[PDB]
Amino acid sequence: VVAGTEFPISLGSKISTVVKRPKQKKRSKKAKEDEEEILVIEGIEFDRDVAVKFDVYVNDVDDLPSGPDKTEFAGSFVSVPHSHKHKKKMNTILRLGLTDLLEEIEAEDDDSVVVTLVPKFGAVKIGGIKIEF
Ligand SMILES: [Ca+2]
Repeated sequence: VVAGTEFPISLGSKISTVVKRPKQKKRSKKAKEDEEEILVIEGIEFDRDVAVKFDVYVNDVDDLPSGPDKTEFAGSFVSVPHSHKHKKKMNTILRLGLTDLLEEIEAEDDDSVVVTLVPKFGAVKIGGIKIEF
């Protein structure tokens, strides 16, 4: 488990972190219900000649971390190795839709969720994680 203020981090192993839902959800959990709630993984940085892949999962913040795995796949970041005429590195972002996922895991009443990042290959830095509309 990693605190939100621990980012930026090097994703050398599987990590999880508690991510707050958007502020409007605090007063009314159905605020902005016809808009997609989006998980944003910011400041993804790596050398372009290194293949990168990490997978993203979400679980209910109230689950026991010492208990069985209840994580739900949300998406993946993939980069294929390449060269670039004036950049050694790429600095990018990943956005994943959460609205259906939160309904499926039955966490739509919660104010935060747990986001797990699972590195598969490649050295990569993660700048930050947030949820917004
Ligand atoms: Ca819950």
